[PDB]
Amino acid sequence: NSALIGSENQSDSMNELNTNFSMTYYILTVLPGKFIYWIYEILHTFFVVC
Amino acid sequence: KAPGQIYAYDIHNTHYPYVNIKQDSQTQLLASFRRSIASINPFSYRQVPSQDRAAFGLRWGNAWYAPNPYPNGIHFDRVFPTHYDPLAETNRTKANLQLIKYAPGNYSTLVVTSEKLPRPCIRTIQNYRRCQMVNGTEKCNSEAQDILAICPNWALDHMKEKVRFYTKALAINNQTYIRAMQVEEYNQGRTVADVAPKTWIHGTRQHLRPDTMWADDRYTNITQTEINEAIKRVEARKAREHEKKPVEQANVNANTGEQPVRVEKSLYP
Amino acid sequence: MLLVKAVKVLVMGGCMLPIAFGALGTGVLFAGFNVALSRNPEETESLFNNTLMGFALIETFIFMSIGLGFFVLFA
Amino acid sequence: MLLVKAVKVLVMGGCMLPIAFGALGTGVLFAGFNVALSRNPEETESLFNNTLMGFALIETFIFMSIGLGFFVLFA
Amino acid sequence: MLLVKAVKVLVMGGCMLPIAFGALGTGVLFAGFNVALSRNPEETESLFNNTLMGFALIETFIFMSIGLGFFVLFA
Amino acid sequence: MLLVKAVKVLVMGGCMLPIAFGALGTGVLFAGFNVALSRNPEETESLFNNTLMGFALIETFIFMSIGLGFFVLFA
Amino acid sequence: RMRYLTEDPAGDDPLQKTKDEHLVDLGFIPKVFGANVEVRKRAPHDKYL
Amino acid sequence: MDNYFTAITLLGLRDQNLPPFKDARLQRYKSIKKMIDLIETTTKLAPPMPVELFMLNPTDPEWDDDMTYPTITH
Amino acid sequence: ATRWYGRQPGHLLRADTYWIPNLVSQRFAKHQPAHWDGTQNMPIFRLADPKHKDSYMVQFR
Amino acid sequence: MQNTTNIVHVPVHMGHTHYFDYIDSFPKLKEGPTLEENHITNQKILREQLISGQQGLEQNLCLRNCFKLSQKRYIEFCLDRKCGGADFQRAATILGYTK
Amino acid sequence: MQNTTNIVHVPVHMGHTHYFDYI
Amino acid sequence: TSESVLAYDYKLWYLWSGVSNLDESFDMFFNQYWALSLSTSVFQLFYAVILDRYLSVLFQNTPYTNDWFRMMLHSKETALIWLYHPELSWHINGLNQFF
Amino acid sequence: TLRAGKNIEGSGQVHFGYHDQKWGMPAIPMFQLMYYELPGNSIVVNPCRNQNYRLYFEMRKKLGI
Amino acid sequence: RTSAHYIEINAIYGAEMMKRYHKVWENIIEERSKATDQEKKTRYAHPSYQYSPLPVVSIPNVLNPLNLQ
Amino acid sequence: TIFAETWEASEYQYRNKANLKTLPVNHLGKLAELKFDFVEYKAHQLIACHLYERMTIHCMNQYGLFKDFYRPECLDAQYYFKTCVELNAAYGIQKKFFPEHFVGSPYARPVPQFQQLGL
Amino acid sequence: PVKEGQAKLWFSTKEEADAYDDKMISNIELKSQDYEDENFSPVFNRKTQEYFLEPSEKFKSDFAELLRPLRSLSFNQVVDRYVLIPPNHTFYRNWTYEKFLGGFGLSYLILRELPLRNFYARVFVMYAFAAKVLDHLGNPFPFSGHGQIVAAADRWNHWDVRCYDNVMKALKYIRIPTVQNNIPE
Ligand SMILES: CCCCCCCCCCCCCCCCCC(=O)OC[C@H](COP(=O)([O-])OCC(O)COP(=O)([O-])OC[C@@H](COC(=O)CCCCCCCCCCCCCCCCC)OC(=O)CCCCCCCCCCCCCCCCC)OC(=O)CCCCCCCCCCCCCCCCC
Ligand SMILES: CCCCCCCCCCCCCCCCCC(=O)OC[C@H](COP(=O)([O-])OCC(O)COP(=O)([O-])OC[C@@H](COC(=O)CCCCCCCCCCCCCCCCC)OC(=O)CCCCCCCCCCCCCCCCC)OC(=O)CCCCCCCCCCCCCCCCC
Ligand SMILES: CCCCCCCCCCCCCCCCCC(=O)OC[C@H](COP(=O)([O-])OCC(O)COP(=O)([O-])OC[C@@H](COC(=O)CCCCCCCCCCCCCCCCC)OC(=O)CCCCCCCCCCCCCCCCC)OC(=O)CCCCCCCCCCCCCCCCC
Ligand SMILES: CCCCCCCCCCCCCCCCCC(=O)OC[C@H](COP(=O)([O-])OCC(O)COP(=O)([O-])OC[C@@H](COC(=O)CCCCCCCCCCCCCCCCC)OC(=O)CCCCCCCCCCCCCCCCC)OC(=O)CCCCCCCCCCCCCCCCC
Ligand SMILES: CCCCCCCC/C=C/CCCCCCCC(=O)OC[C@H](COP(=O)(O)OCCN)OC(=O)CCCCCCC/C=C/CCCCCCCC
Repeated sequence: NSALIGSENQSDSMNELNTNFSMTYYILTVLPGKFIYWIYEILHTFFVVC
Repeated sequence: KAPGQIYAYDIHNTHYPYVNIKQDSQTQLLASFRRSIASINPFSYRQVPSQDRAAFGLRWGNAWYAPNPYPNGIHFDRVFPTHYDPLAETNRTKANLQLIKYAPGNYSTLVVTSEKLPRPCIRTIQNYRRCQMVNGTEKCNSEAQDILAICPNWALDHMKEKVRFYTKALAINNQTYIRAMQVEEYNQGRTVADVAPKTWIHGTRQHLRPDTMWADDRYTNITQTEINEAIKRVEARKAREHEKKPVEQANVNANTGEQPVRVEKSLYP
Repeated sequence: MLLVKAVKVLVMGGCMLPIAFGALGTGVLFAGFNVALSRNPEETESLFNNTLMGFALIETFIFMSIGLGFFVLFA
Repeated sequence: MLLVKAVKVLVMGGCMLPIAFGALGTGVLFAGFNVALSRNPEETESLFNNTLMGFALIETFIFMSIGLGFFVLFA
Repeated sequence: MLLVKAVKVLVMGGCMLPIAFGALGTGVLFAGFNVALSRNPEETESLFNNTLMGFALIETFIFMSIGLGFFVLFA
Repeated sequence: MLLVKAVKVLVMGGCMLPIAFGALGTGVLFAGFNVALSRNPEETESLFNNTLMGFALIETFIFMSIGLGFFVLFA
Repeated sequence: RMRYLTEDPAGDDPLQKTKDEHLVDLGFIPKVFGANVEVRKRAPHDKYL
Repeated sequence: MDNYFTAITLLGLRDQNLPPFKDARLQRYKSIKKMIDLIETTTKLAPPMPVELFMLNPTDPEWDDDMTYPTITH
Repeated sequence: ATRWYGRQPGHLLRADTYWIPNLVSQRFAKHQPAHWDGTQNMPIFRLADPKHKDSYMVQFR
Repeated sequence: MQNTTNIVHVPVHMGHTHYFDYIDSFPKLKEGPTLEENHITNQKILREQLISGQQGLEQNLCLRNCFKLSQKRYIEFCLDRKCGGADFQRAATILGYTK
Repeated sequence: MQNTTNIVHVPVHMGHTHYFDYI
Repeated sequence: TSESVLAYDYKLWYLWSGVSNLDESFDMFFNQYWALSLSTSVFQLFYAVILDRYLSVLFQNTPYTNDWFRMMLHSKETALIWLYHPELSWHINGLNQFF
Repeated sequence: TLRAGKNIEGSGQVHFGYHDQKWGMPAIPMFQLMYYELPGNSIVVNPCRNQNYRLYFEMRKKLGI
Repeated sequence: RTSAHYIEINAIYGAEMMKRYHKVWENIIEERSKATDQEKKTRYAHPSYQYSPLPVVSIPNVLNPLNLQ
Repeated sequence: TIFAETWEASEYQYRNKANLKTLPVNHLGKLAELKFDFVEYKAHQLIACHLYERMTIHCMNQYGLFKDFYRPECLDAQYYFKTCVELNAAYGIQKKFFPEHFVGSPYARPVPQFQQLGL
Repeated sequence: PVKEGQAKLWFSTKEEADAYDDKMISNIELKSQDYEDENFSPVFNRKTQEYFLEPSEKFKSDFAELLRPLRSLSFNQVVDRYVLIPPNHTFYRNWTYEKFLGGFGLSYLILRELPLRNFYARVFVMYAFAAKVLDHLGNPFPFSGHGQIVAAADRWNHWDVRCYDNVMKALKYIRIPTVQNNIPE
């Protein structure tokens, strides 16, 4: 819901305390790393299938 | 007329203990440096509350800290059965919309609460009890009818169920009383006079040896020869105890199309 | 159980053998690219392309083992 | 029983040995191609086809090994 | 139980095999780079760059192994 | 407990494997430097520099292995 | 057999059943029984599944 | 699992360790069954004390004012 | 009662070309005679229940 | 069952108007005296109570505060300790709790 | 109350397979 | 209802973690009397019963036993009084049952 | 409503079953003159609360303030 | 809503009365220490109880287990 | 009170109420998060809420209560222990006075006597 | 031979005890570390002393340090010190958060003037600064959600709304729905 505009899914973790034990500056450290692995999975897939 | 301080302030003696739970060198070094300049640092935030100023909680790096919620297997699936096991991972991963929704109350406990009856209904009860201890029960009909008329019906249903619960809890506490005051075969004819002058400490490890071989130095001077001799003596006693053995009982859960009994499970598979 | 797992993880360690040979073959690959470049530098870009192309076929074997490794470790 | 299964999985790890020699044989193959190419680039096409062709036969044995690997592990 | 931990810490040692092969591959690469340089020193800067580039690929396997190592050592 | 300790020291011994590979890679690198120098001795200073640099990269693996070795032996 | 022995909780709505307070006012005082804790549910012969 | 600390104390986990075998370990759990019923009963014999001692009666008409908390909107 | 009757599983054919494992496996399967035992509920096929071991791939929505 | 279902025990009359649904009147509703009339009526009670109902008041308040206790044994203790040895039934008649 | 809730009186064993839930 | 809404807002969470000595959520009684029961003493079993009765009080979050209405021995202000008078657990359990 | 103890199947207020629906106010002047949305800021505390301050004025005079 | 007066007045009342209970609690413990085992088991006891002495054991009389006042 | 190391998960689930919580076994994975060395016997890890208690003691011995105990591995053990004994005390009381609430109890859905059927 | 100590057995007769010793002694498996021994175990050598978890001195000292400011006081002083704090509801307690969260705006006023020449370099700086904010704000879109701030728990939390009962039920209680799925009557 943190990525949704005007979310109505209130029971989906919207009204709860959601902390984590990952690296802070999430969109600068963690989320980019998730896209780095995404780019690897698709580049490795293209090389293998092609 | 100074502001009031809580007991925690006298433990740390400061409002600015930079407590960060993230155990990385970058974080703790900055905290130690920030903990020293907190008196002349404009970018200082309190973590110890007071009467005049609120405070923040524990910090996790740049974010905030909260313990991992107590493991809870209740979850709700979205796309496919995830088979969530709260004991399979240390930290609980974030809930994705298309994967899982966790149970409510990340930080919650189980308690018992009670609805508060309406004020006018309470006043009718106070008048009945008061008129009861003064004039007796036989002269409180009008006050009793005022309860049945003014108290809403849901309140009367609560009052009705309370008496049925405490009647249940009364019998449960008295059944426990019976099992507790039951005299076992090993205490027949024994009274407080047969009790030994011992206290709780006399049954601890220092006075009463546990049922383990290495609780103390009792068997530390035992040689292999003494062991082989003991194996011969215990086998001699088994020539008198092995003579009897319980007979095999019939299996109550033989039929698989029948609701089986929850019999005590075997110690080993 | 754990013992069978112990030899599975043991096998998983064996996957580092191609990772080792892949390094030597890599050093050999770039070694030839260097000497070959000196004899005919007019076609540098051509040699350079085939150089990295070979290093890919190396990792083809490498990733394959890692796949086989994680698979048998859990299958 | 438990011993044989532990050996079956063990042999499955041995299949990763050719995967290692295939990497070295690959780097060596393209190492030579660069040299052979710099020697006579006019005939690149012929060298190139023979280059990749040999590589095919190389990983062919590698794939063949994995077959025997899973065979004993399941047969 | 304890035995799986033992084979794990041992596999972690196996990662030193690529570390060994990477050394020999490095010696070979720079060996050819020297001979390749003497053949045509006019392009020393080109060879020098490609030389280090190959070494960078050697450490890739090194990082791949140690990475896989600590993982299997803790996973 | 005592078993893993025996496995720790064992891995610590395997650290001498790159040490062996570094010896061969060293002789190889200087072997090319001697030959490469005879081909074009006018630029001995250049080859000599590139030679020592390679050796530095060889001992890099050495320090890494010994580094990892003591780690698992104490961590 | 498992689905024959697969029931749902809470049964049916009690408020749609005959009340005890109403029978008393009708002339029949109901008797209170205890739960039968000794019976075990079992599936019938296969022909009835 | 109520009366946790009481049960853990009767088993001796504060001063010793349980036997490493299930047979004797499970018998020791069932051994405190009588004592828990006793200690539970002892705790239900406390005599009463005036409720108007550390707590004002909320049903007193004095508190029918339903007064709010005055605040400053800083 | 309506919920209970609804759980008595219905009969679902084994023949399935939509799941590729069965598209291959059922080509080597041997159709053996199912001798009537005197009932009307012989489960000679799979059952239309999401939790059946031969129907878990089927989506019940 | 309908979510907007309510059971009312007193009569109500609904308005038969378009686009609106509400209770327009209550059958047999009598309008009592105005706020200004009840005010004057109460001022007369508070005035006499201010002039003629303040002597001997401290004693009655102690009796009233004693009778607000939970148990009778505490009421008796409150009267004997705070009200100068008053009787239970004798005080209940003063307060008007006796029949 | 969960809609897909069932009370079973005989033991069942559920498979712990990814993407599937069944007996 | 329809009221004024803000584009961006912050929601505070006064978490009762029970593991932070910086705030008033730290249960000093539980940790002190628990650590006290760990050491060998003649009252080692008595302290265990006191703790089990303290947990039965937290279990009763009624209008007469809760921190919200600032009831004695239930709110954050009165957490230190448990260290001096842990005997009052029975007085409360009866009080909550009376009301 | 969920926190209050009522589980919710489905979502929204377009009740499929036997319930009254309340569609949004038609955005046309006819309905905009007859209806208007409930302003929460108009729900207030009864001013009778301010009559409790009478106790404060009396206690101050009793204490000689 | 519950009266804000009650919440704040009762919070003070309860604490002010605990200070007076602490003093009474001390005099009771003191007076009970000088009491015989016979008295502390028969006084406030049920009428149907027949007293039977227990073996004398050493049990300290500690007011506050924690070293508090 | 539970007089064993194991309990049937269904016996602590509600039959006529939504199940929003379980009473899980001790999380043994949290024991491997302690970086320091400690001695723990397997004969103490299954009993309810005790493993979290021993871990808290180990963490309060290695570290203290100030600026060193405030690390995630040690605070979660203290929170799990404080939370485990609170839930188990509530479930235990609910098991004592409200046994009809749980699955497996014959009073959750009483089976009638044969005299109530009219046959 | 059997060694005696302060910890004694629980048997009245000496035969039952001797039977217990022979019973335990018959189960001993000696594991020696010296070669040429009939019971020799290089690995899997069992210890002969049992470990017992006990609260150390560092454990008992820190717990006693939490009570240091109380040992110097009497119960009456403790209550008047930490319990009966004179009521004063005139403070702007929430200034602590206004200063903290208001700093993002003040910091932005300073950071938006960075002399970094390249525009796309300042894009990285603001992206980094936004990552610092979104750790608290959470959702970057407007009218979508609320930020998340963990605050300290004190006696003054919700002090001006303690009188309202529905606010307590909404914050504290998560009621369990029943088969008769309705809000409590
Ligand atoms: C007479 C003199 C009088 C004046 C004297 C003045 C003296 C001033 C003294 C100042 C004292 C210290 C100041 C303290 C206040 C800090 C305030 C602050 O915002 O910091 C927050 C920041 C984040 O920490 P936090 O928010 O408190 O959270 C706690 C943990 O981080 C939480 O743990 P976590 O794991 O969850 O966090 C994740 C972690 C993630 O891990 C990281 O830390 C990320 C960093 C990884 C990269 C590291 C390499 C960086 C080096 C690159 C340049 C190298 C050049 C040379 C290389 C040669 C190689 C041989 O941290 C982050 O997320 C960092 C994100 C924010 C930083 C990234 C964006 C940086 C912008 C860069 C733009 C540069 C353009 C030029 C602008 C310069 C001026 C504005 O803390 C710091 O980073 C402290 C900085 C310490 C300084 C380090 C020195 C850097 C050297 C730079 C070299 C180039 C310049 C050399 C100039 C030489 C001059 C002689
Ligand atoms: C061609 C494209 C076509 C496609 C179009 C898109 C179609 C798809 C739509 C998709 C919808 C997405 C759904 C979003 C979910 C969230 C919705 C939500 O929750 O809203 C709740 C919120 C609830 O408010 P409400 O129910 O409408 O009204 C009752 C509230 O209680 C009232 O709130 P209050 O109590 O706080 O304040 C009451 C009032 C009290 O104040 C007053 O009455 C005094 C009025 C004075 C106004 C002066 C403003 C300040 C100016 C200062 C400068 C000096 C002024 C000098 C003159 C003053 C003289 C006194 O103050 C105001 O509300 C001021 C309103 C400002 C109006 C100014 C604009 C005039 C109309 C513009 C029309 C053109 C744009 C629409 C698109 C057109 C497309 C063809 O409604 C809003 O959406 C608020 C506006 C936010 C709209 C944005 C929605 C999307 C979110 C992302 C956009 C980010 C904005 C920046 C974008 C980039 C712009 C360049
Ligand atoms: C590209 C390269 C990639 C890298 C590849 C890396 C591959 C790594 C392979 C590693 C995996 C295989 C290793 C398995 C180890 C298991 C044996 C073991 O460690 O000794 C435990 C074993 C048991 O401890 P214990 O002291 O007898 O316990 C006494 C208690 O009273 C006992 O009573 P308790 O009541 O305390 O019960 C304890 C319980 C505890 O149980 C457990 O916790 C785990 C038990 C797992 C047992 C699984 C049994 C499966 C059934 C297998 C049936 C066939 C076994 C014999 C055939 C093996 C060959 C296929 O039961 C046991 O202890 C069962 C153990 C029974 C003995 C097993 C047979 C020993 C292995 C035979 C070969 C040993 C020498 C080979 C020569 C090597 C020279 C290079 O130790 C011995 O029995 C004495 C011999 C110790 C070894 C010789 C030490 C001298 C130095 C040798 C130098 C080489 C060291 C190793 C490095 C090799 C590198 C060259
Ligand atoms: C005579 C010439 C001068 C000679 C003297 C030379 C020596 C100069 C330095 C010494 C004098 C400094 C004066 C102030 C005393 C500060 C002492 C101190 O210990 O501060 C450490 C202070 C606090 O350390 P901290 O605990 O880590 O807090 C920062 C955390 O980020 C906080 O993170 P958080 O999450 O924990 O909290 C969020 C935070 C908000 O935090 C943030 O969001 C900022 C995050 C940074 C951006 C994110 C990217 C960070 C990337 C990481 C790497 C950054 C490296 C930066 C290194 C910079 C080195 C200084 O919000 C708040 O907590 C409260 C903020 C509200 C405070 C309102 C402002 C009060 C200050 C006084 C105002 C009047 C001063 C003049 C006005 C300014 C000039 C027009 O460190 C910093 O200052 C951080 C840099 C902030 C920029 C300040 C630049 C001001 C420079 C002014 C120079 C003087 C005027 C120049 C005039 C030129 C003509 C002469
Ligand atoms: C921001 C507006 C400034 C100009 C406005 C001009 C118009 C003035 C009209 C004012 C009318 C008066 C209305 C009443 C104002 C009420 C203010 C208020 O509520 O907050 C007061 C309250 C007092 O604190 P307490 O002790 O808790 O309260 C005791 C109450 N007796 O003040 C505060 O909250 C403290 C913060 C005040 C604002 C701070 C300004 C922030 C700017 C910071 C930059 C200044 C430089 C900093 C340098 C740091 C060097 C170390």
